[PDB]
Amino acid sequence: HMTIARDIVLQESIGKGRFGEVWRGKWRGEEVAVKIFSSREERSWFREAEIYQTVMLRHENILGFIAADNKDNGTWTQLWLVSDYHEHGSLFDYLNRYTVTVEGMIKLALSTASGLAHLHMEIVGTQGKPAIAHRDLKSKNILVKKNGTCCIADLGLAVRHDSATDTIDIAPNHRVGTKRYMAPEVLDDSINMKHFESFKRADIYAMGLVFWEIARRCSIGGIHEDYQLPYYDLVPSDPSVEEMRKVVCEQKLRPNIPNRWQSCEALRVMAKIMRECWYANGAARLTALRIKKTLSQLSQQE
Repeated sequence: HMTIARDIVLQESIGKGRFGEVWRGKWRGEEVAVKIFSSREERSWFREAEIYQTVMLRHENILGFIAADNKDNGTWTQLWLVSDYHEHGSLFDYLNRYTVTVEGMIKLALSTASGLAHLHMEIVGTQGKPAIAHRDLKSKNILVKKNGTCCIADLGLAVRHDSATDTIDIAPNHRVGTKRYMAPEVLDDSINMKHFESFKRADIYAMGLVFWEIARRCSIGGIHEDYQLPYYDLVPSDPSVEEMRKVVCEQKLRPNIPNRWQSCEALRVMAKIMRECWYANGAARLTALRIKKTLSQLSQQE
């Protein structure tokens, strides 16, 4: 009765992650997303399977994991990660295609903050959930569901915390994620990687960048900005750590907050959240839980 690779038929190439190619597959007539790794990418596949199997991880704003499996075609073995399929694809894809209403924007931002607060939060008890930091949050790693809410995906680079010792389950390497979204402390290598809270704080900075991407697409009276990645105005399309560091750490620039975002309460609340995610010092940033509380209060109002 469980979903297994032998019962899935691949239908369409739908992209790729850091490692592994993504396909839309069919399981008993239902669409599922399948990420395929080769035998030499076993460590990447195993780590992502391990994060997704974390006790008590499931949440409406975390990509639904189905299975980790192997499939031998008779010549070579493929290593599979099967998850829920979301037709809209990433938040990046969605924001390029559409503009959103004030309601649409709040739904996207609130669901992203809710997923991150869940990832970040330790759940104590017999079926306890460790606190987890993503390390590669970006609009391309967040998917949009049919109901217009987000779920966080691409958890392969995540780190898990053991609170009783204050130790991380792996020996993290420096600058693993997407250069454009790296926090200032990551870009200049000053981050204390023995401190789990430092990873949560770096995720918040990246979530602020994602909120900026969403707000640009919030159309009020037919007025909105065109889709852009953060720092589109300051760095090349595939920026180096050095190009990012010069902008983010040395010149201390952040994405521009348009004047038209001061003319709407929801856009003023979003812009204030962004500023409060973007401090150079991670200890000064808002927590995911505080952002969730703020956006929950704003959705209740709107």
